[PDB]
Amino acid sequence: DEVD
Amino acid sequence: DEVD
Amino acid sequence: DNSYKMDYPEMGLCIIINNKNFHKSTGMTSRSGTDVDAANLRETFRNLKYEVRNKNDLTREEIVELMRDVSKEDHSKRSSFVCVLLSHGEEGIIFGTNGPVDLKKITNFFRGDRCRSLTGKPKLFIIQACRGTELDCHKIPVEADFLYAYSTAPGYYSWRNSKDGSWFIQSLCAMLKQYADKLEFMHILTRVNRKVATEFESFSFDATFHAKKQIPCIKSMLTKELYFYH
Amino acid sequence: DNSYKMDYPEMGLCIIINNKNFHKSTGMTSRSGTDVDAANLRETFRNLKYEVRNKNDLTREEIVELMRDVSKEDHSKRSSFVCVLLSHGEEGIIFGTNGPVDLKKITNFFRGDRCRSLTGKPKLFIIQACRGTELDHKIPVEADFLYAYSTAPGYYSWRNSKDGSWFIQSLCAMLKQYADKLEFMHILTRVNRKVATEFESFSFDATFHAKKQIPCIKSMLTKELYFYH
Repeated sequence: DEVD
Repeated sequence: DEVD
Repeated sequence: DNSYKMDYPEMGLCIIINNKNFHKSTGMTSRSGTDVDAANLRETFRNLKYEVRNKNDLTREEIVELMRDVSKEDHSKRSSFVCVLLSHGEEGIIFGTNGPVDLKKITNFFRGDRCRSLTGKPKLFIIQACRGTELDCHKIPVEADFLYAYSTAPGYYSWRNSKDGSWFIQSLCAMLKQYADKLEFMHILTRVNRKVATEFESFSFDATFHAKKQIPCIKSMLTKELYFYH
Repeated sequence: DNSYKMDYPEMGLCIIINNKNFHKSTGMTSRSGTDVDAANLRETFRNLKYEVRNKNDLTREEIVELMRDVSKEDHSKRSSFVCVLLSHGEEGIIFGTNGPVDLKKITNFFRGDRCRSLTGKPKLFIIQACRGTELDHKIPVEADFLYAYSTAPGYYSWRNSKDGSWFIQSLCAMLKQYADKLEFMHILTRVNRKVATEFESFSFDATFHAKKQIPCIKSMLTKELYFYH
């Protein structure tokens, strides 16, 4: 999971 | 007619 | 399954904040026609079986306290919550009689983690106020289950007729009366969008403000369909 | 009457801007998983009979030129317009590979007074991008736009490097299941619930761990939208  |  | 449970013993509260008269030092004009809106909303939501509370001419401090207090009530037997704001505004801001309050501060009281008796229930904020000066011419997120029914697009003025009430509230009440027993809420609000967009155009002796149009803005973080009947 | 006319000869364009790799000088990270999103969207909208155009790694200048050019096409025989933006972002902003562009600049090309062959037709902007850094013409020119945001105003948006973004994967799944059955707002509402209930972040960093997301539908549509007819 990564943030944009 | 008036604006808020 | 796909629809909010709306058959709790009570439909819920409908808080209407009707700001007409502003402290002279703010330099904000009185909002002629807003009482027409407030009365229309009271009747409209009464017929939907909401427990309506009308408040008039509240300071920014009174708005925050009222919303804090309402958020601390036990809403366990209530299906939903509705707050209607009628005032001056700008983007993200609604005016108390003596100055502004952030919309975020008001809505934050009702977050899923801050008002547990409304967690999972629809929280509706209906806002008749300007959003600028442009003219047209847990395991659930804390922000889930909010719906913002804005009178106008982001960045734009919102129009209020001194005789008839605001274009948006006029239209909203008319569509709720006609369709609340048969259409899902997003579809009702879409009808409100079309009514405002097609049936109203400003008339002004001032060329800057004349022949202008308006489109309301539905901002939905709801997770289910919302029907006022059951 | 109450529903957009969707039986023009063509459904319309679906422009997908897939920004994965960013110029080193911007300091923006590569968006692993975005190709999965782009492929999912291409197939999903293909099955809805949209004319899909996929564009990858566009600079801010290229994004503006592409949007301008598309807005100057003759859309007379098209029912609608769809643009999907997959990139880094902040509130009101989407990133080209070399810097930001205002969402307003992009959408303005399609205003009712500026793209007359789309006047009265639904214009859909679907945006997978951060909106900040929080965790958990007798019609108006702004009428007939719909913004399907991946996340609430002010918030980060989550993308899984293996699976694609929570929002796009959910959106495509709901369109596949329900586009022949439900009105678009109800499809997007199912997307809201899917993202809200089925996803939670996992991170070794306590700041970013166990976080949730709710998408945000912003509708200025004036009619109901069904992909079928």
